[PDB]
Amino acid sequence: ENALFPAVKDAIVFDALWQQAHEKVTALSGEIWTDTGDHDPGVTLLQSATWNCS
Amino acid sequence: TMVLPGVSYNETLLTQASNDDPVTMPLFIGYTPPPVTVMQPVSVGSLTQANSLFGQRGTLAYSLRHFFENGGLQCYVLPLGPGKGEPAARLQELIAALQTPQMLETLLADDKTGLVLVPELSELNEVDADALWYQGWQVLLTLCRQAPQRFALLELPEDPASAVTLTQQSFSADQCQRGAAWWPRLETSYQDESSAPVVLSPLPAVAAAIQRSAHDNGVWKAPANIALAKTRRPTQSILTSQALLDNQGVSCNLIRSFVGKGVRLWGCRTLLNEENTAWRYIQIRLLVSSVEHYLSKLARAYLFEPNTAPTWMKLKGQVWTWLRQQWLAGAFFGTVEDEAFSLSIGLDETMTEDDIRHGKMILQVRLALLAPAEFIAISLTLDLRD
Amino acid sequence: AGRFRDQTLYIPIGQRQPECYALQQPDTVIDDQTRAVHQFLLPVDQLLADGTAELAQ
Amino acid sequence: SLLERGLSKLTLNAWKDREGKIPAGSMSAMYNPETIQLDYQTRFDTEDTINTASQSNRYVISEPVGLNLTLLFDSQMPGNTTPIETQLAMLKSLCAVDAATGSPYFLRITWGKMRWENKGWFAGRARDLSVTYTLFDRDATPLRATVQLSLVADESFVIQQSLKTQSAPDRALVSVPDLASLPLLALSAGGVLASSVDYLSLAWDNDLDNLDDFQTGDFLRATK
Amino acid sequence: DILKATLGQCWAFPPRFSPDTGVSLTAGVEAVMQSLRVLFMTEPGERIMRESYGGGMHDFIFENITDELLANIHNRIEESILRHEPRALLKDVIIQPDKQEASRLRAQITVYLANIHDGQTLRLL
Amino acid sequence: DILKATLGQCWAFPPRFSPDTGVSLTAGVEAVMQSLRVLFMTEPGERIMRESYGGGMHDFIFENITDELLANIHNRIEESILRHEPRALLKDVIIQPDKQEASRLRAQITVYLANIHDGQTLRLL
Repeated sequence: ENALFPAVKDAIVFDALWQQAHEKVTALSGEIWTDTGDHDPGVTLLQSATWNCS
Repeated sequence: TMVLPGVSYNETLLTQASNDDPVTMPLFIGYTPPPVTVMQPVSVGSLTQANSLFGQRGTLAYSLRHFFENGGLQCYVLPLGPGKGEPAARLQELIAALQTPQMLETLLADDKTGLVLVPELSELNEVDADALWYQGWQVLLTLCRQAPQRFALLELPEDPASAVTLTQQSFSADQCQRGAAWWPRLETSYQDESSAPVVLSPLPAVAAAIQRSAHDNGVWKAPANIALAKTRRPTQSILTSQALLDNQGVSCNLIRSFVGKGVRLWGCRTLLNEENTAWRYIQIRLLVSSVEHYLSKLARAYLFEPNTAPTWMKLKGQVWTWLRQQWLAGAFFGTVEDEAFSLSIGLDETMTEDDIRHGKMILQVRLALLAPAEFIAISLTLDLRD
Repeated sequence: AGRFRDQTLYIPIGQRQPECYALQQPDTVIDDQTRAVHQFLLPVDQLLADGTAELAQ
Repeated sequence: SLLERGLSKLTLNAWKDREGKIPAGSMSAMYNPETIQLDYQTRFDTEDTINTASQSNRYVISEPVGLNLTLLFDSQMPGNTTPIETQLAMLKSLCAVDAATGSPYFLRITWGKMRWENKGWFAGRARDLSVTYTLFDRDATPLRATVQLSLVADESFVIQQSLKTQSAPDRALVSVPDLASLPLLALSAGGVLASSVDYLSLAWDNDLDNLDDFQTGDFLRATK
Repeated sequence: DILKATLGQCWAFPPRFSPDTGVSLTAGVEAVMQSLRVLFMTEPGERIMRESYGGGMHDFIFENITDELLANIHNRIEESILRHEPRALLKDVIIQPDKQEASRLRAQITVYLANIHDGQTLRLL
Repeated sequence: DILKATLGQCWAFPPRFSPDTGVSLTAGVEAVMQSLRVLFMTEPGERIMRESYGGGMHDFIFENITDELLANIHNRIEESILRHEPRALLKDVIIQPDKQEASRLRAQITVYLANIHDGQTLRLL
């Protein structure tokens, strides 16, 4: 198994990806999309897309 | 020499005796699996006895295995005979056998069961199907109306606009009161002797959930919110067939599956689609017939007594004591006894002197029962406060 | 030797979402604004699906 | 009940090793205790953390289960003919240091249907014993005893290792339900093992293809 | 204006999209009430990689209003506002069955933004 | 298939040998039940260099069903499943004398793979 999985296992497990997405939206917007809890809908959409990306 | 006492090994079944609970006892009325008597009901105990009597493979055999693996305590089986074959002919001789007057002499002279169930009408799905479905229900709904305390367990066909035309069919109010349908047929985990799964009617899983949530929680609770044990999925969900949401027919019960929790029974509401008459809600029909079964047990203890006023008050004192204990056990609504129940035997309260000379003793019970929490109507208020 | 553990399976975002937004049946019950989030999720679904499609070629 | 109405006395069996390989003597004591008592106790110590975020207390050690039990012997009533010194020559012997090895005897108390802490027997050694003779005879054969036993838990190492493998034996074999997902299947596999089984290792150990591969009835094996 | 600043801004719970205005956004005090409808309409397990998040009110749907139930609803509401929404206190939650067309439990949840009554002696015996 | 993997494979308890198929092998869930027949048909001392291994049911063969016996059988079964077979829990062991042709004790041992009943108040006084 030349398989990359023990090599990339600390980069594909949805917490690294969610903090990369969350810092990205915190940088792009940030005084328009101010609340980021699990109760905003766009946060849920983005983290579900993050799960499909993972 | 003659005998060698030691340790042997055998697979005989010891068995257990009497689980009582006549009101929530199911009765399976399928054809005998291919030396029980051709008509007398047979007491099935554990799942080992169901295999030692009826084999492991069939249609009644998988429904018994799905009964005891869903938490069933005890079941009775009423055999009917080694049926024909060519299953469009077994399934119109089944209904024709249930219309015989010899069914009434076995259901009325039974006094051990209280849930009538024919699990083999699920085979009508393969197969006029509509004609066979309506005289499949209406034969079962009259055998329970006639019997003192029996409840039918019915089911809908899988295809919508065949299950729609069955609910939009005429049933009298007396009959609807006592019988229920659960719609989505269950895909079990049993093999069909090959890779493909066995699809059973939901009703052996329902009748095990009814008498275990009546053994554990009391018969007044609800038969719903019960996780079905050994089912993969219901065969059809309600998000793909918005028919049966038409409010024009008999009430139906939905079996669904959730995300964090498995396949759940998701309804308790009888065929009466009436908003005020409290003969919907299965546990209301099964509680008040569990009170019928005990109050008529101590009534006939005082039966061939005189019609004098001491024996009227000997009977109130025993009924008042028993009804007060069930109110303090949580079975009846009311924060005081005056609004929980009432008793009114007497000479010019219920009876008259013409009723006494014909040998009658008339006792009135009023009850106040509990309502389910079917809908939770959450509201939020901000309450500014500076 | 080869193995072929490959696939054609994809799960859209809208059924990742909980049961208070959508998964309602198609063009019968939703009301032209619950379809607006279906169209909001369409380019994101196909951009997530192109990785699966390229992966299987 | 259910068959007959004869009494079942308690029996005090003794060994020499921790296990059951070397049996010492074994007595059954007449005149059942009327009351047993087994006291559990677990010692906790409070965290005096400087950060003051939380109040909590650690688990240090669980004290062994101790059993208290009081007996009575009597030989002058005319059913009672065995002298009580032959019955107390065993309690005084089995609840003391053995001459062979220099240790207590690893007692095991048992009753007919009574189930001790979670087993059908109570292992352990004797912490305490006190006999107080109250009546005598002219030559003073005693013939009244009033014994006051007290034991500890001390089970064998083969029984304690067997009860550990019955809870999380490092495989899970988790069934999947309808409408399932691997973060939920890792919480249901992290409860069988109590080890936080970190869902990406589930899809690698079971050769999943796309993180949604299970089909409502197949099993997933979870080790550690 | 400062309540819109201190309490964060986020999207509306039914996502409304328009070509004229991009995303409809609830802000301030309306954002706290929007999050409380999210919590009790969600159910634990329905959000992937967030399985703690949910109100959990589907536990109580066939449960007989017998006042063991109304205490369980009071504690499930009070706990889930602690765990998942500490931006809004709790004042009181009053649960009543619906008098017309019963078997509906109505709960009014009152929050915050985050004396013995001596007069009754003159109206008693 | 996975039960055959997780639970080991071993030989059948009556050793059946054929020239066509070499050794008949019991696997999986049938292997756990095969080992439980081995344990209670063995007796301690009958296996050389393994003297702990055995069910020990020959202790109870002339012992009068008087219900001091049926507790001793319950504890000997429960202990020997702990010591020698921790691959299978214990559910309950029910012992009854045979009603026809007595002096046979029948024990049903139920294993695993490894609420106060409130309804009875409505049927009592």
